[PDB]
Amino acid sequence: SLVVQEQGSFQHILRLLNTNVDGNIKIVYALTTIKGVGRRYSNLVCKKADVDLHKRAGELTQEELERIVQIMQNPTHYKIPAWFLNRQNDITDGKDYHTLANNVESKLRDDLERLKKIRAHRGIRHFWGLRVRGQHTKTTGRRRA
Amino acid sequence: ENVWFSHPRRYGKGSRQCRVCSSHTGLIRKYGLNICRQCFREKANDIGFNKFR
Amino acid sequence: ALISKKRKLVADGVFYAELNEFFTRELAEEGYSGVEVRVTPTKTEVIIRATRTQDVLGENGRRINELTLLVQKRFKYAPGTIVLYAERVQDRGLSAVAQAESMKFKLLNGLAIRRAAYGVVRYVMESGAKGCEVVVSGKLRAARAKAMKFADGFLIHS
Amino acid sequence: QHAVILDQEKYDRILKEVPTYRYVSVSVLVDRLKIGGSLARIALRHLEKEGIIKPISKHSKQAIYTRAT
Amino acid sequence: IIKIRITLTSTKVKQLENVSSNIVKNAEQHNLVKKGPVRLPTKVLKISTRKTPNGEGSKTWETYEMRIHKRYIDLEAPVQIVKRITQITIEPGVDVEVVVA
Amino acid sequence: GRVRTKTVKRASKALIERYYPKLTLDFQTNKRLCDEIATIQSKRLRNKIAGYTTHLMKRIQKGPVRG
Amino acid sequence: AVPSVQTFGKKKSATAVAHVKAGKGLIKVNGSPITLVEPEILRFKVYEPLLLVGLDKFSNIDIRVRVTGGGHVSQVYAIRQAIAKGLVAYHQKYVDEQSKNELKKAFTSYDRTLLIADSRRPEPKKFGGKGARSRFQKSYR
Amino acid sequence: IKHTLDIINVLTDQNPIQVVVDAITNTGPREDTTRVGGGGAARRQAVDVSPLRRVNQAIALLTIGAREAAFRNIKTIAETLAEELINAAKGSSTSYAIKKKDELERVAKSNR
Amino acid sequence: PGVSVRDVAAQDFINAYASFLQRQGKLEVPGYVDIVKTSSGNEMPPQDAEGWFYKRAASVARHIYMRKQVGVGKLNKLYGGAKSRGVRPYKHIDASGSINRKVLQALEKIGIVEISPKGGRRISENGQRDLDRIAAQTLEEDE
RNA sequence: UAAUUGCGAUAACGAACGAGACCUUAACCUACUAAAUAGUGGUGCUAGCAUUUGCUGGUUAUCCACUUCUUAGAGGGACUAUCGGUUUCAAGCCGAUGGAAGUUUGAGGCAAUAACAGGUCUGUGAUGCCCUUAGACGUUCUGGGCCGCACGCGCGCUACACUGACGGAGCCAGCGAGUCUAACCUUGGCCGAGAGGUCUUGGUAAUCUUGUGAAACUCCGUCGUGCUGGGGAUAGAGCAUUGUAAUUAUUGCUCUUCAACGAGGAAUUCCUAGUAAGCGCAAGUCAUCAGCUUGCGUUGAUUACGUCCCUGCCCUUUGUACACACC
Ligand SMILES: [Mg+2]
Ligand SMILES: [Mg+2]
Ligand SMILES: [Mg+2]
Ligand SMILES: [Mg+2]
Ligand SMILES: [Mg+2]
Ligand SMILES: [Mg+2]
Ligand SMILES: [Mg+2]
Ligand SMILES: [Mg+2]
Ligand SMILES: [Mg+2]
Ligand SMILES: [Mg+2]
Ligand SMILES: [Mg+2]
Ligand SMILES: [Mg+2]
Ligand SMILES: [Mg+2]
Ligand SMILES: [Mg+2]
Ligand SMILES: [Mg+2]
Ligand SMILES: [Mg+2]
Ligand SMILES: [Mg+2]
Ligand SMILES: [Mg+2]
Ligand SMILES: [Mg+2]
Ligand SMILES: [Zn+2]
Repeated sequence: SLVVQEQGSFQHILRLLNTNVDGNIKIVYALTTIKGVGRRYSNLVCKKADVDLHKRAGELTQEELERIVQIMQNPTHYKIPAWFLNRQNDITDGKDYHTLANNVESKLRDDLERLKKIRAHRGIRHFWGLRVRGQHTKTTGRRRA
Repeated sequence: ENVWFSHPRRYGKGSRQCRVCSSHTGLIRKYGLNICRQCFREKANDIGFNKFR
Repeated sequence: ALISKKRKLVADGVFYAELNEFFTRELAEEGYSGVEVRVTPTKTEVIIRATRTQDVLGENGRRINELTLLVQKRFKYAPGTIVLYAERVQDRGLSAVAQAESMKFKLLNGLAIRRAAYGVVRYVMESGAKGCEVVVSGKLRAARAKAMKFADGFLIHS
Repeated sequence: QHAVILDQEKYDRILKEVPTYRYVSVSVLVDRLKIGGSLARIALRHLEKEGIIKPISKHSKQAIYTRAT
Repeated sequence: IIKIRITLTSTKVKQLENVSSNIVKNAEQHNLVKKGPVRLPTKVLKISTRKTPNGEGSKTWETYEMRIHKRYIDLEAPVQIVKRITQITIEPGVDVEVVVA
Repeated sequence: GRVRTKTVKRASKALIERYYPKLTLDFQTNKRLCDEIATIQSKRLRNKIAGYTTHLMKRIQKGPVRG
Repeated sequence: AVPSVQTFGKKKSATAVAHVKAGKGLIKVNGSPITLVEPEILRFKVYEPLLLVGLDKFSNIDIRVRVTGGGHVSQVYAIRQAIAKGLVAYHQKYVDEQSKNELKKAFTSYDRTLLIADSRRPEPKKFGGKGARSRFQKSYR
Repeated sequence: IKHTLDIINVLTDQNPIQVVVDAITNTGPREDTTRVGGGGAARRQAVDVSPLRRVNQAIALLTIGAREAAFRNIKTIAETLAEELINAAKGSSTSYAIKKKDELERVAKSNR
Repeated sequence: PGVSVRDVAAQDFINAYASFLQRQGKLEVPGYVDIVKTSSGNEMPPQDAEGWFYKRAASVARHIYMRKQVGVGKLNKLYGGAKSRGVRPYKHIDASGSINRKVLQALEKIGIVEISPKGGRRISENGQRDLDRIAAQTLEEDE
């Protein structure tokens, strides 16, 4: 009974936050293809923004897409719990963030550089490129390429 | 009563030894035996353990 | 007490093994053969079967009551809840632990391996067993070790 | 890459090639006509809602339909 | 006239069996109701360990078993008869415990 | 396979030697006989004795044997 | 009163205790109808006895089965036995020998032994292998 | 298997067990080829097939064909087994079962 | 002529009781129903968001009818599953005790389950009565 | 014949060890003894619906009765029984019937002589000799290391997907373990997304944890041939637990990052039925840590019922320039 009779307003791959978002896949997994955001946070974002879960990403057009993107940038104001974000109790401010498409790589490099500048053993391992978690490199880690 | 002569051994090996040879390796602690496996093999026939199958 | 029957029975087994080790260590000279824990609530009875029970109650029960005090304080019982008894071991010849003790005595004296072992095996066979064998083994004559097996009679193996 | 929405040309197609064959299934729909599976299942739901196909059996992993008569 | 429970256990089946036969015999010449013994599941104490003293050779394992057999009988007897049962019936290895309730 | 050993063969031969009139042609009766006139200590071994004894009884009725 | 018989059915670990009595003619497992057991395709496996002999011979019998142990296939293959042995035991104890016999002929003509249980038992596992016959892979090098 | 035989009924009105029997009959490999020591090129010699081995190899060919033709596809195991059974019932040089039968027969008539 | 939840099928009855609890609505669900995974052994939240809690309520009510008394530990053990630990083998991990107890006390504040001695929760009078009447309508749903 | 297992032959006769016999376990017992620490049925009290008797339940001081299922102890049962073939017509073998069981019924335990210059003095207050024995190679304390990584191998665990992943519901085991002068297995209630925390409770244990409500499966739904919702390595941030102490993350949980892998070359391992394989659970080491082992159960195929071609083994004959013996 859920056949859709729309003709023209469907669209192919689209743009959202510096990422090529696929247009003929489901909305939650297209948000997953956006970097810095996974399946569970995407599903939560769609349900909380009252966006139609059932179908693809051709319609679910602009105004709901900016509802999506603004609850992505400011999650804490709309009863998204503090532990659901990826970076909480931060470096120098203590306020909870969610890093997105470019900021995730920029800030992982930033805190790696922080630990390199404080001259941690973790920094020494990340500098040599070895396994920084406690792992046995005697037998694994071959063919780094 | 002397200080500087002991370190906390209340958990794990060291705190437990074999009651026949004061060994720390290969203890059997099932049913509170507290004996090493080799000694256990020697004294099993006197303890009461008999192999059947 | 309040101990599970599982752990109580296995602790009784460990108790029996410790008595055996104790009485082998000190009771070697008079030919200790085997102990039995005749457990009775309110004064358990510990029967020692040995060869020279005159040489356990030698001087007016002296060493038997100091062994009683030793086992008492070793196993933390109330005084008078355990007493040792002595038995001559009927059929003393047909006791493998007594034969091993006698051969240990002969080898500590300095008897020849062949002579002492033939004496032991012939003594068992004349005492009335159906088979006997002695497997003394080690550095007997030269440096390299050798096993000498003295088997007389009839022995199953399986 | 397949078509996962109906642009009404796939719709009046599947309306006109429902008598063409006999054994209706998800994979039959996918191979005869380029539908990306989920719309084929939705179309099966719509056609069993108004059945010019009739069902033989309706397990989840596979649905077996043939023509109305 | 007190209703008590007597519970015996051992590892040697035959001496446990003739302990229990003695107990049921004595209760039967001094009947209380009939109270035949109730036989519990045998507890198999399983201890598995390696044969080798060192760590060399084929990996062969061994399983020693202890068998715990445990029975109980209910008696509803006066004082001296409860006593005379509990000191007369006694054999090596079999551990017998009496509880008032 | 089911080859019978020297214990059962020797025993059954002795039984059929010195107990021919009493022993019957049936396995059940013959094993009750073996239980009563032999102090055998194994049940399966007793069944083997009786089975081979029955086999020899049938062969004796068929014809004379050398054993 | 209550002319009832108690039978059992075993597979590998499942015990199905069937109470078979003279009543209106109902057949139930775990307090629920046979038409509601959940092995999905083995609904016919349960019906097998009821069906083979014929509904007629059950039109006067109330059977209730209580089931313990073993996985789902073990559960169903045990009901089969109980609703067939309880059947055979009831026709033994109360009705004609020719009737019980011809039921035995039908059961042994079609049988997956039904009335008798399977002697196959899980053999014990041996050291040196994760399975009962299979051993660990050796290397030589 | 129930779904497969349902698909068999939908594709053709005849009995699905008759379809299975016809498929096994038409894909039993009549002539196999065995191994001979044969110092040098280690030879093979054509040998006929006992009827139970015919039936076993027939069922094995059917199921292996269904497996490999529905490993990574939209089509399910029931559909693939049903179409393989249909084409094996009417050998149309399309079943993997009858293709393996045909290559077995041609290699046997070459190696005899 | 004689109706019980044992006499009605499971899936059907569970769908119909979920639909009834949807039509009534007095369940006072917690605010974090969209957040949860229903177990730490899961990785995705439930798909049918509008009725997963009510289906859980239907299943728990049927469970309380079927058994004598169970608790949140028994419910977590039942509704748990296999946890994917990555390259390591699967294990059984218990379900979400918070939503299990929320649905339990929600059924309490309806009046379907209550506190049973020696610990536990057991089926109520009107709870057994309304589960039996909806078992009826699922029996006579036939046209 | 599985078997120097037997029939027999016979300068050998009579014996012995081993094999077998034996012991344990898994199967059968509506035959015995029993049993609120295992159950079942009825009776009372009580709850729903139908009401017309009924169906599903609950109930410890409601009793009564029983042992089919559950436990055991004592026994019985299979000995290849009967029959038909085949064999000097003997040992036996094959087929069928009956039977719970007809591959020494299945599986183990134990298991000879002679050896290896097999391993182990790091299990042993078992040890000879040598070394050391007081700024000791004794012992103890602090901190590291045993994890260190250009690489090469050996056990494995996840997988490379729709016979599937996920999401709901359905819903079933067996082997076992558990606290006393200690703090174990934990039910139940409450807080918490979760891990976990807190207040109590039961259990020294067929009673309580625990019906260990296990997982694979079953059903209905989302996905859709896309390295994709497969796969979850490598990373970053945070929250907890154990511990005196976690930094080279002990582990657990949450979010994010989402790599190789598209079924694997030469080669090579294991396996004949409830076996392989899949699936989890318990125990061991354990304060914490299983991808390991030892057991257990769940689901349960295919293909042989042979041969000596490869790898070897046993016996006999034969050849030998070998005897540390074909390396
Ligand atoms: Mg296995
Ligand atoms: Mg589940
Ligand atoms: Mg897996
Ligand atoms: Mg009642
Ligand atoms: Mg014959
Ligand atoms: Mg054997
Ligand atoms: Mg040594
Ligand atoms: Mg140190
Ligand atoms: Mg190491
Ligand atoms: Mg290995
Ligand atoms: Mg699933
Ligand atoms: Mg159980
Ligand atoms: Mg995944
Ligand atoms: Mg462990
Ligand atoms: Mg560690
Ligand atoms: Mg290890
Ligand atoms: Mg020559
Ligand atoms: Mg020479
Ligand atoms: Mg050479
Ligand atoms: Zn030791």
